[PDB]
Amino acid sequence: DAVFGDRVRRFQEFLDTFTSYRDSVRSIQVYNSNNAANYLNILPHRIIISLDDLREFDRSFWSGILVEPAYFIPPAEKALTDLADSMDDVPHPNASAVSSRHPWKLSFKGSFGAHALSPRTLTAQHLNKLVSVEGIVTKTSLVRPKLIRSVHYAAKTGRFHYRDYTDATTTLTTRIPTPAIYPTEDTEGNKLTTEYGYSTFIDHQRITVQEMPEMAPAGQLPRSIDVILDDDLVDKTKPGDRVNVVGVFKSLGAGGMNQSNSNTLIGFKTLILGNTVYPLHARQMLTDFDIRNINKLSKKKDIFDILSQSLAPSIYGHDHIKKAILLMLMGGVEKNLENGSHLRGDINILMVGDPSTAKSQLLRFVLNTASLAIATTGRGSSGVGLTAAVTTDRETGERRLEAGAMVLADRGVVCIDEFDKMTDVDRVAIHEVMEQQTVTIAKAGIHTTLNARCSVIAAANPVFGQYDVNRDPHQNIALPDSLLSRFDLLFVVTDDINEIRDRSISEHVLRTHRYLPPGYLEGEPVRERLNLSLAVGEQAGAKLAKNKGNYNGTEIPKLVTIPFLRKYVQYAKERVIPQLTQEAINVIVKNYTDLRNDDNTKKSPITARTLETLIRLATAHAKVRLSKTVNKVDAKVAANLLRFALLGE
Amino acid sequence: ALPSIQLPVDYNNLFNEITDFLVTFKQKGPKYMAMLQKVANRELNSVIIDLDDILQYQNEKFLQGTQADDLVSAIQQNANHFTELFCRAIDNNMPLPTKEIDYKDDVLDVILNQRRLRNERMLTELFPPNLTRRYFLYFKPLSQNCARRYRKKAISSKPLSVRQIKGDFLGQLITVRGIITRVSDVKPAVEVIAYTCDQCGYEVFQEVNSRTFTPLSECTSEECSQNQTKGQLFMSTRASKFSAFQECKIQELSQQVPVGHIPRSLNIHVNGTLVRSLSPGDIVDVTGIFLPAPYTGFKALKAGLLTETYLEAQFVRQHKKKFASFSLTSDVEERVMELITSGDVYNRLAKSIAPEIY
DNA sequence: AAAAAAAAA
Ligand SMILES: Nc1ncnc2c1ncn2[C@@H]1O[C@H](COP(=O)(O)OP(=O)(O)OP(=O)(O)O)[C@@H](O)[C@H]1O
Ligand SMILES: [Mg+2]
Ligand SMILES: [Zn+2]
Repeated sequence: DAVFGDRVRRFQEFLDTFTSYRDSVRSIQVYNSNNAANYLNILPHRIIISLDDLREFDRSFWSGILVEPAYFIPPAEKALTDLADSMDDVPHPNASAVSSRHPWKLSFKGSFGAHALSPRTLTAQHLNKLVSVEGIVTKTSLVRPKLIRSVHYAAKTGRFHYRDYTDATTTLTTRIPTPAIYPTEDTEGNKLTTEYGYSTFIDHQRITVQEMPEMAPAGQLPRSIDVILDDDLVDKTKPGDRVNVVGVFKSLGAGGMNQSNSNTLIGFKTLILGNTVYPLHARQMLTDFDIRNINKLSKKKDIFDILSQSLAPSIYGHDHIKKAILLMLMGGVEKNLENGSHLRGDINILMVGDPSTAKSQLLRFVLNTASLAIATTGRGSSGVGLTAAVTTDRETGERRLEAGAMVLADRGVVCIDEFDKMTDVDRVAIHEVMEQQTVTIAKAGIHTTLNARCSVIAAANPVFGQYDVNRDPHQNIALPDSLLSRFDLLFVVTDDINEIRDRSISEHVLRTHRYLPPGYLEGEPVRERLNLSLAVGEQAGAKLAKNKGNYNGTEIPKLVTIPFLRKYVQYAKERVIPQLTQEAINVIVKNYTDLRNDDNTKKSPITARTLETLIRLATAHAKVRLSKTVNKVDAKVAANLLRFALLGE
Repeated sequence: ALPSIQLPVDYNNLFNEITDFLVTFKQKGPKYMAMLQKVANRELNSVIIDLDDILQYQNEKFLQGTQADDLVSAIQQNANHFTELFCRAIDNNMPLPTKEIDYKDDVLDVILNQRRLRNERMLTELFPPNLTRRYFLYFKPLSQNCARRYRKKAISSKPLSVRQIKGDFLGQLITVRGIITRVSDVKPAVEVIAYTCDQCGYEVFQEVNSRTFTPLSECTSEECSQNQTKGQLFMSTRASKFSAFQECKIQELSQQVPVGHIPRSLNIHVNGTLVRSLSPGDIVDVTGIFLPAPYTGFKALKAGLLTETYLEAQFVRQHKKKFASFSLTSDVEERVMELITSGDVYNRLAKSIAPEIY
């Protein structure tokens, strides 16, 4: 009754106290007005409030929101709509666009405390309470419009009628259900024609999110919960993306309480109405002093060695492997031509060696440090389901494609273990994809070409238990020559027995295992922790706190921390697109001719593809030093790396 | 019951302006009079209305302080109602046939003439206009240079992708772009359904626009309205009016799909003389009306507010390229003359195929 | 529609 008015005026006072949201509303209004009629982006009517300030202002209203949002959110959005209706000034409005009546629905950020849960932790006593759930997106539905309010007109009356429809999932508060029957007759019998272009329709999508497999109980499978979100943010993220969804967790449906039940063992239905979504990514922006640090470090003469040594400090040796990984993570630019079709842009690396030589560990490091990557094993995958799958939707009842392993990894990197142990048949999928970076599916009446420009790194062991140096390279590798010719670089690793290197690697590994997590004693095992204190998160240049990166002193040369390297590669992959010159061309052609006509034994045959690989590596090295042109030193270093990878020092 | 709201749109002045434009427009005299005359002589079969003509006419007539509102904006915000208004206006001012007609072939008109010579002889039913209509109304989107001619942002066009269309665009006139993959066959669809009444005077008619149809059981014939039945009404295929129906779907281009996503689809309906104007496997940009379709056809008693949507075709540009079956033309004749003057040709053609490979 | 077990070539 009057409690609605009291809550509305309390929220109005709160909005009057804090002047940031009014400035945001004025800015969004003026930006929309400017976009209207000046020679495509439109800002949606949504604003985010930090409930920490609300707690600092009124504890009762804060607790009312966090405990029973149903009786508190609608008054807040009504007050926001009234404030917007008072602030705005449009003396000359339109006709169809003025009837939107968007309530300016809200978003939240700040500390939640005991309401920041996990999909497994959700239980009965957390119902009807605003919560934030963390997880990974597993599948999504289709964006289908739904009706809200229909506009009707009759020729005789000249009065436009309107009828409003609300469903269980449309509003927080349960109201009397309304069927979708179109009113076609007036009270006096006048014929009513439905008026499209004046009615209200909003998008609808359903997504499902599951708990992360890493934080799961022993011997238990991950569990999932489903999320409904509409209007704005309707097509954000995708399957295979870490998300934090803030919304209201409520039950819906009779759940067999009526006569429709067949057994007494019936459970209700639970579902969360999402209010906002945030990307976790375990942040992705760069500051001004970050740019200063990047530039001043790139002006150094030895950036490439520092960055190569900065990858996986606990892996002894494999220097050129680290250099190749660095060049691969930020490979060359893609070239397209109106007549030359497509030219491949990235680099692929394949490794083969005897057991226990740190290939899987380096691959896991690449997976951890990459911006986007997917983990895959040869034996536990099937090529048909690795690219696209056909499944039926439960809601619509139709069948739609599901993205495969590497389609999710578009513009990323795919890492495969036990490559040689994979079934031969599935290999054709790779033969399809690595050829033209496009997978075509044609099955059950679906005809579509899916783009997949990912780079693939693989590690396989030779046919014998250990590599035979005295044998032909072809007979040591089980894979056929057709796919081996595509991979740019072939690396062979062996653990030659040598007492000096054995002692060095032994003391290094023993150094690694004597490590203690900071602030934790050695007498007890590693214990799990909770999430961050904030459900949603967010002097210059004089600190160099995490810039230099030399966290501990053990060698004269420098070392940089991983997050700054990720920032560097993010900056480089976007801000720089270099071009090549004739000076590097001379070196490239000269070294190609010298390598091709040396006429000595070599691990792998060469062809015109190797020169294209040299060009791509030269472009990648022109990117690594943040220059817009290719220097001949890049050609020299690429030639040296290729000669090592094909001959050996 | 139903609360009422006020809108700045009143259809009487719009209809008067429509009639004035259709009668007075000068681009041969009036174009819109000549085309209607050709329709009257059973020569034309479809009507195309250029919104650029209306825009330029209103812009040039605004120089005198008489015009008060804009009509192309109302067309953009709503189309089907204006289609009904246009067909009413056209039927109101339909000209006289200035040419002879092979009048014996029109079986529908012969049947209606027989029905009239029955009913009006005894001193008659007002047949709905859509039964008697022979033409079809089609629209044409504006051109960007015409919009640039003036300050106003009357743009439209802008061939949105399939996924870029959202829920608030329902009812407007939009343009889509993509590749056609599936095209169904041609199947006749009903527009006006007529029932014979077993010699009981007038033959009752019925009109349905929904995709689901229900028949009659009893008729309003006076002797049939008597306290006992006189013959069971039957549907007559000859008297009723039909229309060609075809449906297709369009796929998003590989360029416009954001990374990590699967391309979506969009159904499209085409009726009238535009049937069979598109083939699978081509790039087109269709202009039409974006309309909702009820989900009740699936009959699941679910999706209380969720509904399906489809596009209604109005005008298509085939785009792409044409093989033309080497149809002879003067330009290619001088081209082959140039080739003949070029002398030995096969080595040049071999050189010209793939210069990328050496 | 797609994964997984069994007998015969
Ligand atoms: N240079 C090295 N520095 C540190 N650890 C190393 C090094 N070489 C091997 N190891 C150790 O070898 C162990 C074997 O790990 P892992 O199985 O991932 O290696 P791998 O060579 O990829 O083996 P496989 O071919 O069996 O998959 C790891 O625990 C790793 O720490
Ligand atoms: Mg291993
Ligand atoms: Zn009868």
